[PDB]
Amino acid sequence: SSAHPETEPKWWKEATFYQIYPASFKDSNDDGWGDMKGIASKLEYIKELGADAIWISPFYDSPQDDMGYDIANYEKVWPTYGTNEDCFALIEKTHKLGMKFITDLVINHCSSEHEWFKESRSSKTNPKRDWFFWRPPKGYDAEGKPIPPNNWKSYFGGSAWTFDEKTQEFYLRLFCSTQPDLNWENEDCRKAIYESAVGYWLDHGVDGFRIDVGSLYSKVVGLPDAPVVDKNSTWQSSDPYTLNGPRIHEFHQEMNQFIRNRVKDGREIMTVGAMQHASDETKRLYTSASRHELSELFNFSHTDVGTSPLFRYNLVPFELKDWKIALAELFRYINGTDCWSTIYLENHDQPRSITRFGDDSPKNRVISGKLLSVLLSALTGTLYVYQGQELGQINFKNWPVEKYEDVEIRNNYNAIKEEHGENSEEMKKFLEAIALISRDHARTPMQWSREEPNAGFSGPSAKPWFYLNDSFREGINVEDEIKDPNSVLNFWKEALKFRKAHKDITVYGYDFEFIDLDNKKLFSFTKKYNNKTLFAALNFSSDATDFKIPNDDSSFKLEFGNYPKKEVDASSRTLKPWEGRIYISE
Ligand SMILES: OC[C@H]1O[C@H](OC[C@H]2O[C@H](O)[C@H](O)[C@@H](O)[C@@H]2O)[C@H](O)[C@@H](O)[C@@H]1O
Ligand SMILES: [Ca+2]
Repeated sequence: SSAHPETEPKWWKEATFYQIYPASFKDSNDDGWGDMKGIASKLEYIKELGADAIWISPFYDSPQDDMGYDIANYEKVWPTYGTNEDCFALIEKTHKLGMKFITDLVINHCSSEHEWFKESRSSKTNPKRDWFFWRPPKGYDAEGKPIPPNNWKSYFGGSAWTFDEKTQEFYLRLFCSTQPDLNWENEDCRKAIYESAVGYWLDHGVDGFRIDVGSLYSKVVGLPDAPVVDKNSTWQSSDPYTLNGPRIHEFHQEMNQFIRNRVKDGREIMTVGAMQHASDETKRLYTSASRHELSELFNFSHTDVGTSPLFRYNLVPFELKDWKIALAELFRYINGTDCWSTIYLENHDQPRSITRFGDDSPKNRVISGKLLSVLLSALTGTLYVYQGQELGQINFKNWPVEKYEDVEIRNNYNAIKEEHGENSEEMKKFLEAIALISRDHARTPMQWSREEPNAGFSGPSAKPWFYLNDSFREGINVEDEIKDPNSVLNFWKEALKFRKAHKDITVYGYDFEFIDLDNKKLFSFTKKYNNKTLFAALNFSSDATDFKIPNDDSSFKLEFGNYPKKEVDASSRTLKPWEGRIYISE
């Protein structure tokens, strides 16, 4: 491990994070929206699961056009969630339970309701005009409508620009129309961003930040038209000119130094960047400890599988090997470096992992949920568990499109309708994809009980902000799973116990090697830590599947798996349907 600087222990390397989506976690006052007192009331549940830290998605004052990722005030909690004091009490309670607290840092853009933007948009001459990207129309079209400055597509569909009638110019918004991008080329803007979004929260005791689209802050000068890579779309990906831009490392170094200089008590702050995609070299420039940029990053290749590189909401075939390789992209690059990785399958933007990568049928949802837990338990990096994942939550089924809340659904739907028609092949493909891929599969209220109609998320008379998944009725809920020794929840508790007990090779293991990479069913690998070898054999299939241990001997002991403990033959070399096993040799 001397040749593996990545094995140097840090609290944030070996912490298991639990991600909370505040709108959907726990409602304490029957208004149908989750809130801070609701979260506080369930911290003991999170601690008992085996979490070491929490990350709460944005709870700052926000119109909710993008459910909190459109921030009107970095220094004020959204009143529906609580007061600033409620948040501080929540951070303290988290801390007194022995857990760390990270907050979501959303500074690529703010709400158009933010005072900075209200000032910026007021005139062409005010001191905050250049805190955003304002450009005149390219010209006007034959119908008299202004033409946007370039052809860039919003992440949620349609143009990435919004016309302002008052000043007769467009402003850039890569996200929804009320999320204007902040201009990081303006130094006064950067400094104000740091004071408000970063310094305020450091002053109030956060242990770190999850950094939202951290790879988008640097725009290529001129904001040029993007190449036409999609010939069936008016608007084109801005990625070449917005993703990992020329100043992105300069910006992250400056922000890292701001944090180091603002912390008052010498505590160690973790930053995890939601960086989307980056070559391994770029990842190393971000996460190498000696670069003083990020602690670690999320890379989305593993959650991209089965979706068109041209459009998230067009499904394409994938095979197990594609997902194996994509998962390995999170962590192989850190081998023999001072970098660090993340490990996760779910978050507030993703559908449920059982539905995507296991088998969500009544027959197999439990065992395949446990398989995914076995897999995640064994991988190197900071592990993240998303609310409901520990219950084996699955996608909702058979929802009409109008039932979806997500702005990403609404905007993409309207873009397709405008470009192709509601009754088009393009629309049919979109509707097929949302049933599998929508962010809303992550966003239905947390299922605490089998109580009708709100599953313990709120009182029985409350109207939840968003519809409940019917799965609560089928026993996917905290109350039912605690009592069931065979539940996915109880399994996750054991998986986190196993991971911690063997953390040297589970969290800090290196020299990862695939075994039988091409196998369409078997996901198998080895890792090392000094004299120890970990071997995983994981059967992502309803078929039984053979495996081999490289250099097989009697030294490989079965240490963890998802089939009943007393019924597994460790010496056998065939996995039952959806069976996973971790062996360790020392
Ligand atoms: O703050 C806007 C937006 O940023 C983050 O996600 C960016 C993008 O990431 C992936 O590509 C997903 O598939 C997209 O749906 C996301 O828009 C936040 O995580 C996201 O919640 C937010 O809306
Ligand atoms: Ca509430």
